[PDB]
Amino acid sequence: AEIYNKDGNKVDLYGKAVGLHYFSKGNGENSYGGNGDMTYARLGFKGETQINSDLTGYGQWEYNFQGNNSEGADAQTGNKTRLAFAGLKYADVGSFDYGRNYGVVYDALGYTDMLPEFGGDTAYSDDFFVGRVGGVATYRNSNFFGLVDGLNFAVQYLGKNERDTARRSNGDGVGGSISYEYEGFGIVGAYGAADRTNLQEAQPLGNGKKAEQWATGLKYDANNIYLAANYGETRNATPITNKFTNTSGFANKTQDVLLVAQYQFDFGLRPSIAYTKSKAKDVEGIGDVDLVNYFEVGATYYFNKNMSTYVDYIINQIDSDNKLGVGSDDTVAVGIVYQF
Amino acid sequence: AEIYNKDGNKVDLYGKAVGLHYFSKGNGENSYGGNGDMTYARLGFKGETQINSDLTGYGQWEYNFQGNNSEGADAQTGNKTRLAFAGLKYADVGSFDYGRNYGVVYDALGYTDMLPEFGGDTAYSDDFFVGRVGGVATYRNSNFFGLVDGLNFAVQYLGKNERDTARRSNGDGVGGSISYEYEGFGIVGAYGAADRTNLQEAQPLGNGKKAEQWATGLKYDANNIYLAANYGETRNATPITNKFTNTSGFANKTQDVLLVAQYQFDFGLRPSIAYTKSKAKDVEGIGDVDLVNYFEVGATYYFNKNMSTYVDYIINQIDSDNKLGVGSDDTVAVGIVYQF
Amino acid sequence: AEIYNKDGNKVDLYGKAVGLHYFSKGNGENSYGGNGDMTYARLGFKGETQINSDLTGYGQWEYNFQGNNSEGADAQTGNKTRLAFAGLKYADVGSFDYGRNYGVVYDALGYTDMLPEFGGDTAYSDDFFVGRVGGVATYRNSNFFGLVDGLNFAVQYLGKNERDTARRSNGDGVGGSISYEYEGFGIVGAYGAADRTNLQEAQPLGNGKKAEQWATGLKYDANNIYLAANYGETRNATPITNKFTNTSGFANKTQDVLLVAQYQFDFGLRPSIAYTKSKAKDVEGIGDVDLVNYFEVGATYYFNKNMSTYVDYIINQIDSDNKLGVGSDDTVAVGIVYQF
Repeated sequence: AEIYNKDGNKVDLYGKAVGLHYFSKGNGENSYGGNGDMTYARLGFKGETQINSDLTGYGQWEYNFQGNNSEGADAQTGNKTRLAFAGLKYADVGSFDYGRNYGVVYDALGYTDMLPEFGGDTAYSDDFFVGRVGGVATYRNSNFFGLVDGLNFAVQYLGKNERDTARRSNGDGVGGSISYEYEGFGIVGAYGAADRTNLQEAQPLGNGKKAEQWATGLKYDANNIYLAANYGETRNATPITNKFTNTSGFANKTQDVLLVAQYQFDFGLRPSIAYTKSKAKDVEGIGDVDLVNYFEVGATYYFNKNMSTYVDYIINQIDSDNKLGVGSDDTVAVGIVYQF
Repeated sequence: AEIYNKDGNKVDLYGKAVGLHYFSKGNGENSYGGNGDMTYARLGFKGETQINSDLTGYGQWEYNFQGNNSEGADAQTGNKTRLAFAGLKYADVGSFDYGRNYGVVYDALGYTDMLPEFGGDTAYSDDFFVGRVGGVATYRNSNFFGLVDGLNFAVQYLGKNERDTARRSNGDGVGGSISYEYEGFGIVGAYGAADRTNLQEAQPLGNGKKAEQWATGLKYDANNIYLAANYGETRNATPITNKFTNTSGFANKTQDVLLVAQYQFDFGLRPSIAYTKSKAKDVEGIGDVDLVNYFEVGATYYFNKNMSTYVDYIINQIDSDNKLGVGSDDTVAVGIVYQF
Repeated sequence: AEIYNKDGNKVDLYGKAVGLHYFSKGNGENSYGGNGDMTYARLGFKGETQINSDLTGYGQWEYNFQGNNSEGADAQTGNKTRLAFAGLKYADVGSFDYGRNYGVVYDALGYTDMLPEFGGDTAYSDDFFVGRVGGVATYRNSNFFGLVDGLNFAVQYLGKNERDTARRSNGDGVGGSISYEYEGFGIVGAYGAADRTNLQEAQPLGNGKKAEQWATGLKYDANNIYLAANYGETRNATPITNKFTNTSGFANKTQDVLLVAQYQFDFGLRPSIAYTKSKAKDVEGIGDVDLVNYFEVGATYYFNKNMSTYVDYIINQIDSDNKLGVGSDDTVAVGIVYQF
């Protein structure tokens, strides 16, 4: 909600309280999304100041407060800053920002990250260019310097992040995306490569000294209809764990597919149908193994722009004999959202 | 403070900075409330949107930031989300919400949870239905579908919460309350029973496979006067610890009494007089033991709706030979509150 | 930004998103400020209510959210509440507040704590009276009860804080400051002494049962010019660590000097030139050792009151043979700030 706007500076303080519950059989240990209370809230701010007619400065911060912990020792479990960056946009020259933000490959994966509760399985956090990462400098251009309507691109520099964990670490890298949007249609191409850290290389699964990720996307977004598809691959970038051996590392290779079809009725109901499959190739020891594989059926009902509720149902196609231990059970999520 | 209100959506961003200090002799280890700096702040939001004339959606989140930690490793000690839920209210049919919220038995204990700094001793957190808990779905009805002014009720479904700790855990359960309010008077009855988790049962103190809590309350609230009384009992629900043995578990049984009398002068001064006593019965090993037992004398002075200060004084009646190790010393709390 | 103001109560919700990066050679282990992403954000509130013409109540809370952690286990690293206090100001009688706030000696050190990114090296946190500490009651008087324009003073009572760490602990103490400001000029004197805790005394470095800190400051602040200088000393108060032995404690004695000269051009550019040197004396084992020693050259460019960027460059004068292991490499900080 825009709580402030004076002297060319406008601040939008936003947030949401999400009452959420997952239903899966057993201890949800073998299910797709788990089981139980998953309630949470978000708080963030987006600021934008007009320094003059061509120049705009802006900043954004977003935080995640879990609502399913006790007030005891586990109280902070899952809390984290999702985004934190500042930047400038100049006339038709482009924008530049730095901080914790979305990797450029997400410029593609965003196409199908539209499910009510699940979806966007390949857009992992602190995983190079596919989701939110820290220390990325991003330049973005719209309408090719204003010369070509609908043609945009971006280049992104990722700085080394040597964390205590191989999963949350990364070396230096560069990535970019090019997308084009013409009347309801949009097509995107995104790619990034980076160095892997010592610790990443010391891992049992995955082999290489460079991580890569690329994805392409296609969409039709107009007339209440939303159809989107993504296809991408990765080398030594996707994190995996052998639940049996309790081993961990990255998938030498993956081929990922995501499709989504939804429709927005005028009365508020937005049904969703999706399909996702991510398969790893050459996993040291297992060979080829599916990591994600399911159908989704779900629906969101918007009471208005501040209130909604939904049910997301995952029909897991993973099979009980999956070599890595990936769960095969279904999961149903029900949620009630208030937001501003 | 209502910082936003447009298009049927109003957001109230609220909070407070509480400069607080406890005075108890010794290292406050044997006193009622401890000793030293207890400064803290709160931040939360309450949103409410009119979806149409009969339907209202709403949400709320509240957080606790301790102000008495260092900027070092202990910086997060005591921080936590207190409430996080979303819901809908429909005409005279009732309201329904889900998330981290207050158990239904608190519909009763709330009567006497009015002391300046202390009080409300039996309304523990993550303790079934008496205080704030996670994963509770609550239905509330006001004025019996609009047919009976002053007659309200509520039913609440608590979902299993298997935490790493027996104290912060719970199995499934149901609870409800019925209350009636007629011209300054109010009477309430509340009750809930739930399953105890494996871990709760593996504890040294307390024996059973079901937890129960009920409380009744009576109050006279009008003419600057506030008198209230609560009486309730519990089975295997109240957490206790033998400081000697360093043993822990739940009280097989407890009988709790709370009384409160206060008066609000027109100039801002609100004196308080209270009495609290919670005694455990059949504690495995000790027999009957008091857990809480004191008189309170205190006062709050309101400068206005945003500023106040108070002194709360606990005259501990617990005795030095208390079998569980419960402290017997007095405690005086002084505080200065700014809030919005 | 003042988001609320009605009925004599005004709330200012403020914050900033700082995209920040440090450049130092090596693993920045031997450099002055480290190396890598240092992005962060701040959120806080300052409230003030007019209780009547002479009386004002107020409160403030400020938090620090690190933007350079992963969304993993390290997500909370560096997060903390910086300030949390409430108070009252009465006519010309003075103000009084309690909570986590700045020690009185900072009334002096504040003079030179003006560098774009670094500086203020001696104003440590949870270090008695020099920076932010918890549990301090502060009385401040302006214009000597309104009888002497420009003459102010303050006295501060620090309550014992026995933390798990010798570095973040303190015993009781008192401190005060007196300052005078006449037309661009300002002079200050500040001093405080406190008890050291058992744990502080059990430390390998430093010897005494009382901690002291005093600093004097002088400044010329007017005509776009800002020149300031501080000189102060301390006994058993400054924390130090022998990187070789991995020993820790406090410096028996230190003599600290800080100078700063800056100029604010009308177009937005504010160049900075500074010099800092803190040397410890009688360190048990080493003798005399520099703790801080460098020149700073830097500049901030203000696009407007909400947006700025800067480069701060530290020309470290510490030498590679420094007995404590203090780093000798240079550090360059670049940052982009959005704030409201």
